[PDB]
Amino acid sequence: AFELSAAEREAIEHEMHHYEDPRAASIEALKIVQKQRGWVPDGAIHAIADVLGIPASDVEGVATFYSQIFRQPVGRHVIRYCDSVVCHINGYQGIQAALEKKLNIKPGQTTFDGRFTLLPTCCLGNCDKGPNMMIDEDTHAHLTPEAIPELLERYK
Amino acid sequence: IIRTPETHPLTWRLRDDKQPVWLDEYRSKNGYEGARKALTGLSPDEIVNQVKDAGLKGRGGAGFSTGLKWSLMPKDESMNIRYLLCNADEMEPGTYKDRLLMEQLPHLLVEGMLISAFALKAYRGYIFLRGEYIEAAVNLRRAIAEATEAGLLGKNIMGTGFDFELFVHTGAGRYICGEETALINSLEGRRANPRSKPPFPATSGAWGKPTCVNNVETLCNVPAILANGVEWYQNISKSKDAGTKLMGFSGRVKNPGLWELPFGTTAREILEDYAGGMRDGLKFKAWQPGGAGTDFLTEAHLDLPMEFESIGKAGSRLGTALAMAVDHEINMVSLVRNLEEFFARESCGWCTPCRDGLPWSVKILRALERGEGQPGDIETLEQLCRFLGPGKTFCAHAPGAVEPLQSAIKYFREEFEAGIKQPFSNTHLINGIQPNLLK
Amino acid sequence: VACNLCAVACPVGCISLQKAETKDGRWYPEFFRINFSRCIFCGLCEEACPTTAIQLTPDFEMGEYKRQDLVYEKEDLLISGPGKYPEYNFYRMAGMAIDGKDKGEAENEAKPIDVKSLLP
Amino acid sequence: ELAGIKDAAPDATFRIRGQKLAREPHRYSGRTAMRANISVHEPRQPQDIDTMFTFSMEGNNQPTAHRSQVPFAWAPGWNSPQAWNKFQDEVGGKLRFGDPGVRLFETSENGLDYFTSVPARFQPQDGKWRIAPYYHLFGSDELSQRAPVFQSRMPQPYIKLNPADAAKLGVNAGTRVSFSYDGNTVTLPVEIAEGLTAGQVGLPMGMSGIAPVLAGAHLEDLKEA
Amino acid sequence: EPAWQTRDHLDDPVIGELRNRFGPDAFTVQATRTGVPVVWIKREQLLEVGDFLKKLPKPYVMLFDLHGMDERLRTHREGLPAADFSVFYHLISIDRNRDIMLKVALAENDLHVPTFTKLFPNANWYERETWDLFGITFD
Amino acid sequence: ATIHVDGKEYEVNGADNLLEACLSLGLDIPYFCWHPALGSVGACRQCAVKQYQNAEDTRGRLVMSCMTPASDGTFISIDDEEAKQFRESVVEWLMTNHPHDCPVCEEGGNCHLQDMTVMTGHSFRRYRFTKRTHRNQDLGPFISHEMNRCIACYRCVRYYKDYAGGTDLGVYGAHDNVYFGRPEDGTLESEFSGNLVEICPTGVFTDKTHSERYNRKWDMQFAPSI
Ligand SMILES: NC(=O)C1=CN([C@@H]2O[C@H](COP(=O)(O)OP(=O)(O)OC[C@H]3O[C@@H](n4cnc5c(N)ncnc54)[C@H](O)[C@@H]3O)[C@@H](O)[C@H]2O)C=CC1
Ligand SMILES: Cc1cc2nc3c(=O)[nH]c(=O)nc-3n(C[C@H](O)[C@H](O)[C@H](O)COP(=O)(O)O)c2cc1C
Ligand code: SF4
Ligand code: SF4
Ligand code: SF4
Ligand code: SF4
Ligand code: SF4
Ligand code: FES
Ligand code: FES
Ligand SMILES: [Ca+2]
Repeated sequence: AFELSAAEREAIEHEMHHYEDPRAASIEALKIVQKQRGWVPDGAIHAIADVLGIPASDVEGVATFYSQIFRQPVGRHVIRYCDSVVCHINGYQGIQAALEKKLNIKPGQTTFDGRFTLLPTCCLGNCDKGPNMMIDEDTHAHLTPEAIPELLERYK
Repeated sequence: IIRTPETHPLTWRLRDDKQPVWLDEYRSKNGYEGARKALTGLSPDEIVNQVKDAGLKGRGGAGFSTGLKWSLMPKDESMNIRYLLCNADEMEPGTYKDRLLMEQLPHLLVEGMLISAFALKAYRGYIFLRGEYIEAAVNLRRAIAEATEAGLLGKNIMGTGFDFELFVHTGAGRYICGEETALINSLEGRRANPRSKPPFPATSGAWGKPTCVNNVETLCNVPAILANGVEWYQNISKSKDAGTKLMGFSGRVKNPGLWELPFGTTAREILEDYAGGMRDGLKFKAWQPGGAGTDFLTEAHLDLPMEFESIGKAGSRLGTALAMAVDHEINMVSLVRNLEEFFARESCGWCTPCRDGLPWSVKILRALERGEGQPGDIETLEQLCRFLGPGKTFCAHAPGAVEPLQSAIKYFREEFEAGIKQPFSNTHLINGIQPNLLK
Repeated sequence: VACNLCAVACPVGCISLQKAETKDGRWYPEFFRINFSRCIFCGLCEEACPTTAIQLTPDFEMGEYKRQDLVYEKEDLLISGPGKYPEYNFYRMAGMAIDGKDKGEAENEAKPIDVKSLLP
Repeated sequence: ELAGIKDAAPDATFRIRGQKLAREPHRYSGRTAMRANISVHEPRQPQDIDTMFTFSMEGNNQPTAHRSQVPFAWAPGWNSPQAWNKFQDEVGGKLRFGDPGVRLFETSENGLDYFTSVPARFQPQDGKWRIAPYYHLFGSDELSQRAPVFQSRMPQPYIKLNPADAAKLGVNAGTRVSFSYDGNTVTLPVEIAEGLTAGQVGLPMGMSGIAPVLAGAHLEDLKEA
Repeated sequence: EPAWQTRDHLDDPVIGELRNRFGPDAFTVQATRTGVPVVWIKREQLLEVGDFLKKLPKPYVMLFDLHGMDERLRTHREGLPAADFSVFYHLISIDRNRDIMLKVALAENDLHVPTFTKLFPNANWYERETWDLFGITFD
Repeated sequence: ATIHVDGKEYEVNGADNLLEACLSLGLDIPYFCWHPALGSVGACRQCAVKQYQNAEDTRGRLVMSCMTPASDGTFISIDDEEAKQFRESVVEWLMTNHPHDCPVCEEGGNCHLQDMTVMTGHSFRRYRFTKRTHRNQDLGPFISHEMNRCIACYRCVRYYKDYAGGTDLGVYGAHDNVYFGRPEDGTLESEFSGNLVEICPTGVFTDKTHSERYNRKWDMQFAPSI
């Protein structure tokens, strides 16, 4: 049971205006649906395939190819902590252990209430201020494991 | 650290409070004058010739000549639909130059894209920008709107007669999207699988049209060339690779950061004069010059100039010249394990050797990290490095993946040999069948 | 598993069988007949069996009056035990889902990772 | 005018270096046991007097034999359908030693004139419904619909109607409309076809009770029942 | 170097004597994994070659084998003379501890070979067996 | 055009790539992703041959014979040690995650992957870790689906989309978790979906009608018919 709203459809069409192919707005269409609904459900793939005219298999391949186009339900906030080499030298494992101790889950799982979804991510492009962590729209640098509980209370 | 316009042709206009520079402030400090000279006093062909004579190498990591790349577009006038792409992805670990280049100086990128679009007569330009750079995206949209309002983007720019439209395409977070053909594929809304070369993107690129993909730092380098001349750009350093590169050391150093230095400065100077060396109670073990896809080097390689050919002579690459320092406390087996986990979980999945051999190296390094290594794993890793070199795979992600593995095998073989504790056992004893015992 | 390897590895061609499949998905022979008047007891069917199902037991007293009665069927070859190989099961190694064996429950096989999973 | 069928395939006396062509591969199994349930005496294998093939593996199936009729593709080290690469002069092109089958006629030296009898514009007559043929891949063949695997694949028989004509009849999709053709008041559920032109009823040809000869015929007494 | 490699066998002295006796355009040498010099010899010179091998200083006093072969279906006959059928004679020199295989090529219609019974009396049953199984007539 | 394979001079068609240029002459190169009708994409990396540009060249370069044009004056080696070892390594990499399913597989004795596993002479397994698995979709009454046997050669998506024009079969997934099928379960609605049982080199897409009453390829009695 899915139906695109007015704002999502108008934004999708405006993204089709930017290119010479309606296929090229598929990634931004999926990002619009992810922004509105938290993730991309099953009917959204067919709705985007209907508005763009491309096959639904293409939309499914694009949606499942990219990591930050979520195809499964997430919590209220998605924590994306960096696990790459520079933050490993800076010790991201302490922050991962702190988040595992606080949220009492594993990387990739969601809490029973649906508050935080903990996920590793690639390099955040801020390696000089490592280690970093990207919550939904905010990046955090110079992290310490003791500041994790104080950091997680700013997202109810 | 003070930055005159001469030896810092890009980083002299930032702000001490680390705030972006807008159109009035950018234009106040000699901004959009290289674009003015390019659109008013020069043809596109002589602009391409000026960039070619400047010796501006592409700062994306390969160092290919940008003017020669611009000269490879088709000279036929029947193809007037042309595209310029700015690779603002920067998904390599250890790379942070583009973030500083667009979060604080977006109008420099806009001016360089104007100049490069006029040089190619490219009708449209796209900034393929990564999804994590949010403030950079906001600054880019604000800069595009401000330049469009004040007669710098759109229709009849300055009155020359050149129409150019600039867009920001925010990516969905895949490491392989940074590759130029995969960037073109992801720009067209498809999966980010790279394409075969030849045909190169300069002839049949985005939507089958002539399309030139350039790094952010190359487009930030071009307006200084167009404003202050070509021979001035050739008179910055006495090195074969002309220009200024944004270098810097990162990772357990005293002052990690980003500094614009001329080519030929030795890597010890960046570690000591700028990064300050190692931290309190730390020693130096290794370093890696060009992000995660580069070979490790030792202390004896620290007094080596930071050029393409000099680092390429000593069994490594210049890359993005954003070096990473690895101390003595960090175990190299676990470090290479993390590098291989990143390189195997971010593979595009098209071609066989990377897709089905990088996880094998990941599992072997997992066994070595836990001490469960078996005899024959290091030889397997060496043959894996041999068979994942250039030409074996469809693209260059896997040679860059196996460069640190072979460098750590070469220099730190005693750390890899320490992870083997259990004997080799692949089969198990089936009751009723005598096994074959090769000798 | 009715894989027909013993029938083709037989140099005489005295094994006849047809594959049938149950409701769960596992394979078995619908019938399995050996023409013992043609068999030479060369042990190539036991040698070529990938599941260790067919075995030549040490039994020789097989005298018959009519050679039509020498054609043994599936009801006469199937015994009530494992035989010479006691602790081998092919379906614990195979990657096909059967009853009591979900995907990933085989030997040296991991659990299936869905393409919609959020883990990069 | 049927003289070309002699050249379609060579006769039963055609041999590749004296031997026939094999219908089964060289590693055919169970010769002495596939008929042992009936009788332990294996009979003589059947003889094909009509054609050049034989019901046995005592035949020629090499990829380099001078023949055009290939029963199956097999090469040593090539067991897949990719074994057809050995049976061609160039891979992907024509079959080696020519493809089987010949054309019965050539192109004529001169052609026909202009067909002058143009038809009239379709005007929908009231009461009579012109039958528009809706052929399906699974169900319009006489013998393929007899296959039990096509019964789980073929669609249900729907009579296809314009939205305007269905609104005129008052019928909605899902309900049954009965139509009579030569004393057969047969009921079919209704599907709505926007692309169908008004005045026609869409019928699937080759189905149960709906012959392909119904195409173009009229259909009176089309009422909801 | 392994023993199963295709050895062309020009280092055998018998090949040198045959080249010096019958000329360099009388026979062909086949490279095989048999470990045997395989000499394709014309049908007219078969008896001359047999007498020459019988009258060597360390001669081939043994007819080890004599049998025919159907070459009508052999697709890979590179380096081999054109033949529908062939007859091979395997001879052994015990004192030399050597052996040779002489092959004569025959067409499908002209299936007659000069007999080998006079040189070696044990060729009688082998020629009878070759006639029975291959249809090759021995004059 | 004239090419040289292992010192042998061959007259070939210069408008063709090297893979079927060598396959026309009867020269065996292992290959998965290339098809004569679909084209070349350079995916499986199995068709490697060592190319030399001069007649006196020692090193050469391991190039893709399906992606290198057969121009006049290319000296390629197929049975070289480096090329053979790389092809064996590619077969081994495809065999790391392949299930132990050959007896219970509908393409046993009809498998392209079996022919290229025996062709490269790979019979020893030194991979000791776990193997990835995938779920299966119900593709209808015709196609039986077993994704565990896939090798990600991209032939199914190429044929079904760029050749057959179908819209319901696609490539999804990730690095190594690549999936080939529909976004949900249901019948493949293309009228040319049946050719996937022979386009696919492995036993992923198989004939379900044949799988009901199944016999091996050597047990089949064939005939040419219309
Ligand atoms: N975030 C970053 O900055 C990263 C940078 N890299 C760099 O990327 C490099 C690999 O780049 P690739 O594009 O895969 O390979 P490449 O070195 O062959 O190509 C790089 C550039 O050279 C041009 N080029 C080279 N030869 C050409 C020719 N004959 N004709 C036309 N254009 C030609 C290409 O068009 C492209 O713009 C690595 O060596 C590494 O240094 C790698 C990973 C991340
Ligand atoms: C796997 C891979 C990832 C890459 N990622 C980036 C990137 O994130 N940013 C970039 O500028 N170049 C990247 N490149 C290099 C590009 O191929 C190319 O050099 C770039 O688009 C333009 O470089 P140029 O400045 O020399 O013209 C990557 C290359 C590979 C093989
Ligand atoms: S090496 Fe192959 S699988 Fe890996 S990222 Fe490149 S094209 Fe994709
Ligand atoms: S032992 Fe008998 S049934 Fe088995 S392969 Fe040998 S002859 Fe055939
Ligand atoms: S007895 Fe063994 S070899 Fe024969 S069909 Fe059954 S599983 Fe296969
Ligand atoms: S597809 Fe081929 S290799 Fe895979 S299980 Fe089936 S027969 Fe074996
Ligand atoms: S399912 Fe088959 S055709 Fe498709 S990529 Fe996998 S092996 Fe190739
Ligand atoms: S390595 Fe973590 S921000 Fe770059
Ligand atoms: S056949 Fe050439 S890479 Fe697949
Ligand atoms: Ca008949």
